[PDB]
Amino acid sequence: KTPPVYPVTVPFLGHIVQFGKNPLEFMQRCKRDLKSGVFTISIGGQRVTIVGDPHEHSRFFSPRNEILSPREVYTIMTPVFGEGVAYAAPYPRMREQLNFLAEELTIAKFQNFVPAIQHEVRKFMAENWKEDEGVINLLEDCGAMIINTACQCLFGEDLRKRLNARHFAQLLSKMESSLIPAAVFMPLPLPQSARCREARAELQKILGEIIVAREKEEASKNTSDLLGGLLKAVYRDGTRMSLHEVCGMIVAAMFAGQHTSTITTSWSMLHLMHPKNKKWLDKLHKEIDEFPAQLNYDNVMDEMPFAERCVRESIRRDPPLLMVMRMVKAEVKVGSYVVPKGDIIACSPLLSHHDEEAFPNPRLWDPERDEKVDGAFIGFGAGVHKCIGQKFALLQVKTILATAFREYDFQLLRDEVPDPDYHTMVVGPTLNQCLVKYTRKK
Ligand SMILES: CC[C@@H]([C@H](C)O)n1ncn(-c2ccc(N3CCN(c4ccc(OC[C@@H]5CC[C@@](Cn6cncn6)(c6ccc(F)cc6F)O5)cc4)CC3)cc2)c1=O
Ligand code: HEM
Repeated sequence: KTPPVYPVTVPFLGHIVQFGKNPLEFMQRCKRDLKSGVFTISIGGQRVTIVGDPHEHSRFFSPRNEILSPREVYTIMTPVFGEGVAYAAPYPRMREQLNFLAEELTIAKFQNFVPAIQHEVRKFMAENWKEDEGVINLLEDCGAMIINTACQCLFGEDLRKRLNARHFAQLLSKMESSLIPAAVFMPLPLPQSARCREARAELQKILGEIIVAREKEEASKNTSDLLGGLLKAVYRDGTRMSLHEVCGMIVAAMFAGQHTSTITTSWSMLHLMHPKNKKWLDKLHKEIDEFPAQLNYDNVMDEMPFAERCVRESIRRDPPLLMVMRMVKAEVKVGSYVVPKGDIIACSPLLSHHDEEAFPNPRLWDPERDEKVDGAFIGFGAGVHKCIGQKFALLQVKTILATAFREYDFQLLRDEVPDPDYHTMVVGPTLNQCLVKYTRKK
Protein backbone atom coordinates (compact mmCIF):
# COMPACT_ATOMS: atom_id res chain seq x y z
CA LYS A 1 0.00 0.00 0.00
CA THR A 2 3.01 2.24 -0.57
CA PRO A 3 3.30 4.47 -3.67
CA PRO A 4 4.67 2.97 -6.92
CA VAL A 5 8.47 3.06 -7.28
CA TYR A 6 10.11 4.11 -10.54
CA PRO A 7 12.38 1.58 -12.34
CA VAL A 8 16.02 1.94 -11.28
CA THR A 9 18.21 0.09 -13.72
CA VAL A 10 21.24 1.49 -11.94
CA PRO A 11 21.53 0.77 -8.28
CA PHE A 12 24.85 2.53 -8.01
CA LEU A 13 23.09 5.73 -9.02
CA GLY A 14 19.40 6.32 -8.60
CA HIS A 15 17.44 8.65 -10.87
CA ILE A 16 20.00 11.30 -9.93
CA VAL A 17 21.31 12.12 -13.42
CA GLN A 18 17.92 12.11 -15.17
CA PHE A 19 16.52 14.41 -12.48
CA GLY A 20 19.50 16.77 -12.60
CA LYS A 21 19.48 17.49 -16.34
CA ASN A 22 15.72 18.02 -16.49
CA PRO A 23 13.66 17.31 -13.37
CA LEU A 24 10.42 18.69 -14.86
CA GLU A 25 10.40 16.41 -17.91
CA PHE A 26 11.59 13.58 -15.68
CA MET A 27 9.01 14.01 -12.92
CA GLN A 28 6.12 14.45 -15.33
CA ARG A 29 7.26 11.21 -16.98
CA CYS A 30 7.09 9.29 -13.70
CA LYS A 31 3.70 10.77 -12.81
CA ARG A 32 2.65 9.91 -16.35
CA ASP A 33 4.02 6.37 -16.67
CA LEU A 34 2.74 5.16 -13.29
CA LYS A 35 -0.69 6.78 -13.64
CA SER A 36 -0.21 8.25 -10.17
CA GLY A 37 0.44 11.76 -8.89
CA VAL A 38 2.12 10.16 -5.88
CA PHE A 39 5.28 8.16 -6.56
CA THR A 40 8.66 7.22 -5.14
CA ILE A 41 12.10 7.61 -6.72
CA SER A 42 15.54 6.43 -5.65
CA ILE A 43 18.31 9.00 -5.23
CA GLY A 44 21.53 7.17 -4.41
CA GLY A 45 19.56 4.26 -2.94
CA GLN A 46 17.39 6.54 -0.80
CA ARG A 47 13.62 6.46 -1.35
CA VAL A 48 12.42 10.00 -2.02
CA THR A 49 8.62 10.06 -2.09
CA ILE A 50 7.02 12.85 -4.11
CA VAL A 51 3.50 14.13 -3.47
CA GLY A 52 2.91 15.24 -7.05
CA ASP A 53 -0.89 15.41 -6.87
CA PRO A 54 -1.99 18.92 -5.82
CA HIS A 55 -5.21 17.58 -4.26
CA GLU A 56 -2.90 15.93 -1.73
CA HIS A 57 -0.75 18.91 -0.76
CA SER A 58 -2.42 19.22 2.66
CA ARG A 59 -1.11 15.76 3.50
CA PHE A 60 2.37 17.23 3.17
CA PHE A 61 2.11 20.79 4.52
CA SER A 62 -0.32 20.01 7.36
CA PRO A 63 1.53 17.35 9.39
CA ARG A 64 3.43 18.75 12.36
CA ASN A 65 7.12 18.43 12.82
CA GLU A 66 6.83 15.46 15.10
CA ILE A 67 5.53 13.47 12.13
CA LEU A 68 7.07 15.32 9.21
CA SER A 69 10.42 16.94 9.85
CA PRO A 70 12.59 19.22 7.78
CA ARG A 71 15.51 19.31 10.22
CA GLU A 72 17.32 16.16 9.04
CA VAL A 73 16.66 17.01 5.38
CA TYR A 74 17.86 20.62 5.61
CA THR A 75 21.06 19.84 7.51
CA ILE A 76 23.15 21.25 4.68
CA MET A 77 22.13 24.80 5.58
CA THR A 78 23.47 24.48 9.13
CA PRO A 79 27.01 25.39 7.99
CA VAL A 80 25.67 28.58 6.38
CA PHE A 81 23.11 29.69 8.98
CA GLY A 82 24.95 28.42 12.06
CA GLU A 83 25.42 25.35 14.26
CA GLY A 84 22.39 26.35 16.34
CA VAL A 85 19.99 28.13 13.99
CA ALA A 86 16.75 27.13 12.34
CA TYR A 87 16.95 23.55 11.18
CA ALA A 88 19.92 23.30 13.46
CA ALA A 89 17.80 24.15 16.50
CA PRO A 90 15.12 22.31 18.38
CA TYR A 91 11.96 23.21 16.62
CA PRO A 92 10.73 25.17 19.57
CA ARG A 93 13.74 27.45 19.34
CA MET A 94 13.68 27.24 15.55
CA ARG A 95 10.03 28.30 15.37
CA GLU A 96 10.78 30.84 18.08
CA GLN A 97 13.65 32.34 16.06
CA LEU A 98 11.77 32.38 12.77
CA ASN A 99 9.01 34.32 14.53
CA PHE A 100 11.32 37.15 15.63
CA LEU A 101 12.28 37.41 11.98
CA ALA A 102 8.62 37.51 10.93
CA GLU A 103 8.05 40.32 13.43
CA GLU A 104 10.64 42.21 11.40
CA LEU A 105 8.16 42.17 8.53
CA THR A 106 5.35 43.63 10.62
CA ILE A 107 4.44 45.71 7.62
CA ALA A 108 4.53 48.24 10.39
CA LYS A 109 7.92 48.36 8.72
CA PHE A 110 7.11 48.46 5.01
CA GLN A 111 6.17 52.10 5.56
CA ASN A 112 9.72 53.08 4.58
CA PHE A 113 10.66 50.29 2.15
CA VAL A 114 9.14 51.65 -1.08
CA PRO A 115 11.09 54.95 -0.97
CA ALA A 116 14.25 53.03 -0.05
CA ILE A 117 13.71 50.38 -2.71
CA GLN A 118 13.22 53.06 -5.37
CA HIS A 119 16.21 54.96 -4.03
CA GLU A 120 18.51 52.00 -4.73
CA VAL A 121 16.88 51.00 -8.01
CA ARG A 122 17.06 54.50 -9.47
CA LYS A 123 20.65 54.84 -8.28
CA PHE A 124 21.78 51.56 -9.82
CA MET A 125 20.08 52.40 -13.11
CA ALA A 126 21.48 55.93 -13.28
CA GLU A 127 24.85 54.31 -12.56
CA ASN A 128 24.79 51.32 -14.93
CA TRP A 129 22.18 52.20 -17.56
CA LYS A 130 23.32 55.73 -18.33
CA GLU A 131 23.33 55.72 -22.14
CA ASP A 132 20.17 56.25 -24.22
CA GLU A 133 20.57 52.60 -25.23
CA GLY A 134 22.70 49.62 -24.21
CA VAL A 135 23.09 45.91 -23.48
CA ILE A 136 23.08 44.41 -19.99
CA ASN A 137 22.68 40.99 -18.38
CA LEU A 138 19.27 41.17 -16.70
CA LEU A 139 19.95 38.38 -14.19
CA GLU A 140 23.18 39.90 -12.87
CA ASP A 141 21.62 43.37 -12.61
CA CYS A 142 18.48 42.21 -10.82
CA GLY A 143 20.76 40.36 -8.42
CA ALA A 144 22.51 43.63 -7.72
CA MET A 145 19.25 45.50 -7.28
CA ILE A 146 17.87 42.81 -4.99
CA ILE A 147 20.78 42.77 -2.56
CA ASN A 148 21.34 46.54 -2.77
CA THR A 149 17.64 47.19 -2.31
CA ALA A 150 17.25 44.64 0.51
CA CYS A 151 20.11 46.16 2.48
CA GLN A 152 18.60 49.60 2.04
CA CYS A 153 15.51 48.25 3.81
CA LEU A 154 16.82 46.05 6.61
CA PHE A 155 20.35 47.25 7.36
CA GLY A 156 20.88 50.43 9.37
CA GLU A 157 23.02 53.30 8.10
CA ASP A 158 25.90 52.48 10.45
CA LEU A 159 25.92 48.85 9.34
CA ARG A 160 25.77 49.72 5.64
CA LYS A 161 28.81 51.94 6.19
CA ARG A 162 30.72 48.95 7.53
CA LEU A 163 29.06 46.37 5.30
CA ASN A 164 27.71 47.62 1.97
CA ALA A 165 25.58 45.52 -0.39
CA ARG A 166 28.26 44.82 -3.00
CA HIS A 167 30.41 43.47 -0.17
CA PHE A 168 27.62 41.55 1.56
CA ALA A 169 26.74 39.78 -1.69
CA GLN A 170 30.32 38.52 -1.94
CA LEU A 171 30.03 37.00 1.52
CA LEU A 172 26.73 35.25 0.79
CA SER A 173 28.22 33.94 -2.45
CA LYS A 174 31.31 32.72 -0.59
CA MET A 175 29.29 30.61 1.85
CA GLU A 176 26.27 29.79 -0.32
CA SER A 177 28.65 28.27 -2.86
CA SER A 178 29.84 25.97 -0.09
CA LEU A 179 26.54 24.24 -0.81
CA ILE A 180 26.20 21.01 -2.75
CA PRO A 181 22.54 20.44 -3.67
CA ALA A 182 23.10 16.68 -3.99
CA ALA A 183 24.04 16.43 -0.30
CA VAL A 184 20.42 17.05 0.73
CA PHE A 185 19.71 13.46 -0.33
CA MET A 186 23.23 12.10 0.24
CA PRO A 187 25.19 12.96 3.41
CA LEU A 188 33.30 17.53 3.75
CA PRO A 189 36.43 19.73 3.85
CA LEU A 190 36.35 21.27 0.35
CA PRO A 191 37.83 24.69 -0.45
CA GLN A 192 34.16 25.74 -0.62
CA SER A 193 33.65 24.86 3.04
CA ALA A 194 36.64 26.89 4.25
CA ARG A 195 35.52 30.00 2.36
CA CYS A 196 32.08 29.59 3.93
CA ARG A 197 33.27 29.67 7.54
CA GLU A 198 35.57 32.66 7.04
CA ALA A 199 32.79 34.55 5.27
CA ARG A 200 30.29 33.97 8.09
CA ALA A 201 32.99 34.67 10.68
CA GLU A 202 33.97 37.90 8.94
CA LEU A 203 30.30 38.86 8.96
CA GLN A 204 30.34 37.75 12.61
CA LYS A 205 33.27 39.96 13.63
CA ILE A 206 31.69 43.01 11.98
CA LEU A 207 28.23 42.57 13.49
CA GLY A 208 30.11 42.40 16.80
CA GLU A 209 31.79 45.75 16.21
CA ILE A 210 28.55 47.49 15.24
CA ILE A 211 26.68 46.24 18.32
CA VAL A 212 29.51 47.40 20.59
CA ALA A 213 29.32 50.80 18.89
CA ARG A 214 25.54 50.88 19.41
CA GLU A 215 25.60 49.91 23.09
CA LYS A 216 28.22 52.56 23.85
CA GLU A 217 25.88 55.05 22.19
CA GLU A 218 23.28 56.81 24.32
CA ALA A 219 20.50 57.10 24.38
CA SER A 220 18.18 57.75 21.45
CA LYS A 221 18.35 58.20 17.67
CA ASN A 222 14.38 56.48 14.52
CA THR A 223 12.87 53.12 13.54
CA SER A 224 15.39 50.40 14.39
CA ASP A 225 16.67 48.13 11.61
CA LEU A 226 16.56 44.32 11.36
CA LEU A 227 19.58 43.64 13.56
CA GLY A 228 18.35 45.96 16.30
CA GLY A 229 15.07 44.07 16.10
CA LEU A 230 16.86 40.76 16.57
CA LEU A 231 19.00 42.16 19.39
CA LYS A 232 15.97 43.37 21.37
CA ALA A 233 14.26 40.02 20.94
CA VAL A 234 13.96 37.72 23.95
CA TYR A 235 13.21 33.99 24.17
CA ARG A 236 10.23 32.31 25.83
CA ASP A 237 12.59 31.48 28.70
CA GLY A 238 13.78 35.09 28.97
CA THR A 239 17.22 35.21 27.34
CA ARG A 240 18.50 37.37 24.48
CA MET A 241 19.77 35.86 21.21
CA SER A 242 23.41 34.96 21.12
CA LEU A 243 25.20 36.89 18.50
CA HIS A 244 26.20 33.74 16.80
CA GLU A 245 22.51 33.00 16.54
CA VAL A 246 21.70 36.61 15.65
CA CYS A 247 24.17 36.52 12.77
CA GLY A 248 22.73 33.23 11.53
CA MET A 249 19.25 34.70 11.39
CA ILE A 250 20.42 37.66 9.33
CA VAL A 251 22.29 35.37 6.96
CA ALA A 252 19.12 33.29 6.70
CA ALA A 253 16.89 36.30 6.02
CA MET A 254 19.30 37.68 3.42
CA PHE A 255 20.30 34.33 1.93
CA ALA A 256 16.70 33.22 1.44
CA GLY A 257 15.75 36.48 -0.28
CA GLN A 258 18.78 36.93 -2.55
CA HIS A 259 18.19 34.33 -5.26
CA THR A 260 14.46 33.66 -5.00
CA SER A 261 13.66 37.36 -5.49
CA THR A 262 16.46 37.96 -8.01
CA ILE A 263 15.09 35.15 -10.18
CA THR A 264 11.45 36.13 -9.72
CA THR A 265 12.26 39.69 -10.74
CA SER A 266 14.11 38.42 -13.80
CA TRP A 267 11.54 35.94 -15.08
CA SER A 268 8.91 38.64 -14.57
CA MET A 269 10.84 41.24 -16.58
CA LEU A 270 11.69 38.68 -19.24
CA HIS A 271 8.10 37.62 -19.93
CA LEU A 272 6.85 41.16 -19.61
CA MET A 273 9.36 42.51 -22.14
CA HIS A 274 8.68 39.76 -24.67
CA PRO A 275 6.84 40.96 -27.82
CA LYS A 276 4.39 38.04 -27.53
CA ASN A 277 3.35 39.46 -24.17
CA LYS A 278 2.68 43.00 -25.39
CA LYS A 279 -0.89 42.46 -24.17
CA TRP A 280 0.18 42.37 -20.55
CA LEU A 281 3.10 44.80 -20.76
CA ASP A 282 0.57 47.40 -21.89
CA LYS A 283 -1.85 46.29 -19.19
CA LEU A 284 1.05 46.90 -16.82
CA HIS A 285 1.86 50.45 -17.92
CA LYS A 286 -1.91 50.98 -17.75
CA GLU A 287 -1.47 50.43 -14.02
CA ILE A 288 1.77 52.28 -13.24
CA ASP A 289 1.65 55.15 -15.74
CA GLU A 290 -0.56 56.92 -13.20
CA PHE A 291 1.77 56.72 -10.21
CA PRO A 292 3.94 59.66 -9.14
CA ALA A 293 7.73 59.54 -9.17
CA GLN A 294 7.74 58.93 -5.41
CA LEU A 295 5.76 55.75 -4.80
CA ASN A 296 4.36 54.97 -1.35
CA TYR A 297 3.57 51.71 0.47
CA ASP A 298 -0.17 52.22 -0.17
CA ASN A 299 -0.13 52.25 -3.98
CA VAL A 300 2.44 49.46 -4.27
CA MET A 301 0.40 47.32 -1.89
CA ASP A 302 -3.17 48.18 -2.87
CA GLU A 303 -2.79 49.74 -6.32
CA MET A 304 -0.77 47.11 -8.21
CA PRO A 305 -2.99 44.02 -8.41
CA PHE A 306 -2.03 43.08 -11.98
CA ALA A 307 1.67 43.43 -11.17
CA GLU A 308 1.30 40.94 -8.32
CA ARG A 309 -0.21 38.51 -10.81
CA CYS A 310 2.84 38.97 -13.05
CA VAL A 311 5.15 38.03 -10.18
CA ARG A 312 2.92 35.13 -9.05
CA GLU A 313 2.58 33.71 -12.55
CA SER A 314 6.37 33.91 -12.81
CA ILE A 315 6.83 31.90 -9.63
CA ARG A 316 4.03 29.65 -10.82
CA ARG A 317 5.56 28.80 -14.21
CA ASP A 318 9.16 28.75 -13.00
CA PRO A 319 9.29 28.23 -9.22
CA PRO A 320 12.68 29.30 -7.79
CA LEU A 321 12.56 26.39 -5.33
CA LEU A 322 11.59 23.36 -7.37
CA MET A 323 10.85 21.26 -4.28
CA VAL A 324 10.82 21.01 -0.50
CA MET A 325 11.28 17.93 1.64
CA ARG A 326 10.94 16.43 5.10
CA MET A 327 12.02 13.27 6.87
CA VAL A 328 9.11 10.95 7.62
CA LYS A 329 9.42 10.35 11.36
CA ALA A 330 6.16 8.39 11.33
CA GLU A 331 4.12 6.66 8.63
CA VAL A 332 1.79 9.23 7.06
CA LYS A 333 -1.36 8.72 4.99
CA VAL A 334 -1.30 10.14 1.46
CA GLY A 335 -4.15 9.51 -0.96
CA SER A 336 -4.65 5.77 -1.23
CA TYR A 337 -0.98 5.23 -0.42
CA VAL A 338 1.14 5.18 2.71
CA VAL A 339 4.57 6.74 3.18
CA PRO A 340 6.79 4.54 5.38
CA LYS A 341 8.94 5.87 8.22
CA GLY A 342 12.44 6.70 6.99
CA ASP A 343 11.42 8.11 3.61
CA ILE A 344 12.23 11.60 2.44
CA ILE A 345 8.77 12.94 1.67
CA ALA A 346 8.91 15.87 -0.76
CA CYS A 347 6.53 18.23 -2.57
CA SER A 348 7.48 19.92 -5.84
CA PRO A 349 6.11 23.34 -6.77
CA LEU A 350 7.76 22.81 -10.14
CA LEU A 351 5.74 19.63 -10.66
CA SER A 352 2.49 20.77 -9.10
CA HIS A 353 2.62 24.05 -11.00
CA HIS A 354 2.55 21.97 -14.19
CA ASP A 355 -0.35 19.65 -13.39
CA GLU A 356 -2.75 19.87 -16.32
CA GLU A 357 -5.90 20.14 -14.18
CA ALA A 358 -4.71 22.76 -11.69
CA PHE A 359 -3.02 24.84 -14.39
CA PRO A 360 -4.21 23.99 -17.91
CA ASN A 361 -1.47 24.73 -20.43
CA PRO A 362 1.22 24.90 -17.71
CA ARG A 363 3.99 26.28 -19.91
CA LEU A 364 1.89 29.29 -20.94
CA TRP A 365 2.68 32.45 -19.00
CA ASP A 366 -0.79 33.77 -18.15
CA PRO A 367 -0.99 36.40 -15.37
CA GLU A 368 -4.79 36.28 -15.37
CA ARG A 369 -4.98 32.52 -14.82
CA ASP A 370 -6.09 31.07 -11.48
CA GLU A 371 -5.46 27.70 -9.85
CA LYS A 372 -8.17 25.27 -10.98
CA VAL A 373 -7.40 23.23 -7.87
CA ASP A 374 -7.37 25.02 -4.52
CA GLY A 375 -3.94 24.77 -2.88
CA ALA A 376 -2.27 23.91 -6.18
CA PHE A 377 0.00 26.96 -6.10
CA ILE A 378 2.74 26.35 -3.52
CA GLY A 379 5.47 28.70 -4.74
CA PHE A 380 5.83 29.97 -1.18
CA GLY A 381 5.07 26.58 0.35
CA ALA A 382 2.16 26.25 2.75
CA GLY A 383 0.91 25.11 6.16
CA VAL A 384 3.11 25.77 9.18
CA HIS A 385 6.22 26.34 7.05
CA LYS A 386 4.67 28.81 4.61
CA CYS A 387 7.25 31.35 3.43
CA ILE A 388 7.63 34.35 5.73
CA GLY A 389 9.30 36.69 3.26
CA GLN A 390 6.38 36.50 0.85
CA LYS A 391 4.87 39.93 1.52
CA PHE A 392 8.35 41.43 1.46
CA ALA A 393 9.55 39.62 -1.68
CA LEU A 394 6.41 40.67 -3.55
CA LEU A 395 6.71 44.27 -2.38
CA GLN A 396 10.38 44.18 -3.30
CA VAL A 397 9.80 42.78 -6.78
CA LYS A 398 6.67 44.77 -7.62
CA THR A 399 8.39 48.05 -6.75
CA ILE A 400 11.38 47.15 -8.91
CA LEU A 401 9.12 46.39 -11.88
CA ALA A 402 7.37 49.73 -11.38
CA THR A 403 10.62 51.68 -11.27
CA ALA A 404 12.25 49.79 -14.14
CA PHE A 405 9.45 49.83 -16.72
CA ARG A 406 8.56 53.42 -15.86
CA GLU A 407 11.88 54.91 -16.95
CA TYR A 408 13.25 52.24 -19.28
CA ASP A 409 11.98 50.03 -22.08
CA PHE A 410 13.44 46.57 -22.56
CA GLN A 411 14.06 44.12 -25.37
CA LEU A 412 15.00 40.46 -25.18
CA LEU A 413 17.86 39.75 -27.59
CA ARG A 414 17.16 36.01 -27.92
CA ASP A 415 14.19 34.81 -29.97
CA GLU A 416 12.31 33.01 -27.20
CA VAL A 417 12.28 33.30 -23.40
CA PRO A 418 15.32 31.86 -21.56
CA ASP A 419 15.31 28.18 -20.67
CA PRO A 420 15.37 27.35 -16.95
CA ASP A 421 18.81 26.29 -15.72
CA TYR A 422 18.27 23.28 -13.46
CA HIS A 423 21.84 22.85 -12.21
CA THR A 424 21.71 25.37 -9.36
CA MET A 425 19.81 24.39 -6.22
CA VAL A 426 17.80 27.61 -6.44
CA VAL A 427 16.46 27.63 -9.99
CA GLY A 428 16.21 30.55 -12.39
CA PRO A 429 16.87 31.39 -16.06
CA THR A 430 20.19 30.37 -17.64
CA LEU A 431 21.79 33.85 -17.86
CA ASN A 432 23.77 32.99 -21.01
CA GLN A 433 20.38 33.89 -22.39
CA CYS A 434 19.45 36.87 -20.30
CA LEU A 435 21.25 39.47 -22.42
CA VAL A 436 18.84 42.39 -22.78
CA LYS A 437 18.88 45.77 -24.51
CA TYR A 438 17.53 48.74 -22.55
CA THR A 439 16.23 52.04 -23.92
CA ARG A 440 15.88 55.14 -21.71
CA LYS A 441 12.79 57.26 -22.29
CA LYS A 442 11.81 60.76 -23.34
C1 LIG B 1 23.19 15.58 -11.68
C2 LIG B 1 24.10 15.79 -10.48
C3 LIG B 1 24.52 17.23 -10.49
C4 LIG B 1 24.89 17.61 -11.90
C5 LIG B 1 25.53 18.99 -11.96
O1 LIG B 1 23.70 17.60 -12.65
N1 LIG B 1 23.35 18.02 -10.14
N2 LIG B 1 22.83 18.82 -10.90
C6 LIG B 1 21.79 19.37 -10.30
N3 LIG B 1 21.69 18.79 -9.12
C7 LIG B 1 20.85 19.03 -8.15
C8 LIG B 1 20.18 20.24 -8.17
C9 LIG B 1 19.30 20.55 -7.16
C10 LIG B 1 19.09 19.65 -6.15
N4 LIG B 1 18.30 20.01 -5.18
C11 LIG B 1 18.14 19.07 -4.10
C12 LIG B 1 18.09 20.02 -2.92
N5 LIG B 1 16.90 20.86 -3.04
C13 LIG B 1 16.74 21.72 -2.03
C14 LIG B 1 15.77 22.68 -2.18
C15 LIG B 1 15.52 23.58 -1.17
C16 LIG B 1 16.22 23.57 0.01
O2 LIG B 1 15.90 24.53 0.91
C17 LIG B 1 16.05 24.27 2.25
C18 LIG B 1 15.27 25.34 2.99
C19 LIG B 1 14.07 25.52 1.89
C20 LIG B 1 13.49 26.76 2.50
C21 LIG B 1 14.73 27.55 2.75
C22 LIG B 1 15.04 28.53 1.65
N6 LIG B 1 14.19 29.71 1.54
C23 LIG B 1 12.92 29.83 1.83
N7 LIG B 1 12.60 31.06 1.51
C24 LIG B 1 13.67 31.63 1.07
N8 LIG B 1 14.63 30.74 1.08
C25 LIG B 1 14.67 28.27 4.04
C26 LIG B 1 13.56 28.23 4.84
C27 LIG B 1 13.58 28.93 6.02
C28 LIG B 1 14.70 29.65 6.37
F1 LIG B 1 14.71 30.32 7.51
C29 LIG B 1 15.80 29.68 5.57
C30 LIG B 1 15.77 28.97 4.41
F2 LIG B 1 16.80 28.97 3.60
O3 LIG B 1 15.79 26.63 2.80
C31 LIG B 1 17.20 22.61 0.17
C32 LIG B 1 17.45 21.69 -0.84
C33 LIG B 1 16.78 21.55 -4.34
C34 LIG B 1 17.02 20.58 -5.49
C35 LIG B 1 19.78 18.46 -6.10
C36 LIG B 1 20.67 18.14 -7.11
C37 LIG B 1 22.68 17.96 -9.02
O4 LIG B 1 22.93 17.18 -7.96
C1 HEM C 1 10.07 34.30 -4.05
C2 HEM C 1 10.65 34.46 -2.87
C3 HEM C 1 10.50 33.33 -1.88
C4 HEM C 1 10.09 32.16 -2.16
C5 HEM C 1 9.68 31.70 -3.55
C6 HEM C 1 10.10 31.43 -0.95
C7 HEM C 1 9.71 30.17 -0.91
C8 HEM C 1 9.68 29.61 0.28
C9 HEM C 1 9.26 28.28 0.40
C10 HEM C 1 8.85 27.42 -0.79
C11 HEM C 1 9.31 27.97 1.65
C12 HEM C 1 8.95 26.63 2.29
C13 HEM C 1 10.21 25.87 2.63
C14 HEM C 1 9.81 24.46 2.93
O1 HEM C 1 8.60 24.23 2.90
O2 HEM C 1 10.66 23.59 3.20
C15 HEM C 1 9.75 29.14 2.32
C16 HEM C 1 9.90 29.15 3.64
C17 HEM C 1 10.50 30.18 4.23
N1 HEM C 1 11.09 31.22 3.58
FE1 HEM C 1 10.70 31.79 1.77
N2 HEM C 1 10.52 32.16 0.12
C18 HEM C 1 10.77 33.35 -0.49
C19 HEM C 1 11.21 34.45 0.08
C20 HEM C 1 11.60 34.39 1.33
C21 HEM C 1 12.22 35.50 1.97
C22 HEM C 1 12.49 36.86 1.36
C23 HEM C 1 12.48 35.14 3.16
C24 HEM C 1 13.14 35.97 4.25
C25 HEM C 1 12.65 37.15 4.59
C26 HEM C 1 12.06 33.80 3.27
C27 HEM C 1 12.21 33.16 4.42
C28 HEM C 1 11.56 32.03 4.58
C29 HEM C 1 11.28 31.56 5.87
C30 HEM C 1 11.64 32.22 7.18
C31 HEM C 1 10.55 30.29 5.64
C32 HEM C 1 9.99 29.35 6.70
C33 HEM C 1 10.67 28.01 6.63
C34 HEM C 1 10.10 27.29 7.79
O3 HEM C 1 9.20 27.86 8.41
O4 HEM C 1 10.52 26.17 8.09
N3 HEM C 1 11.49 33.30 2.13
N4 HEM C 1 10.00 30.19 1.47
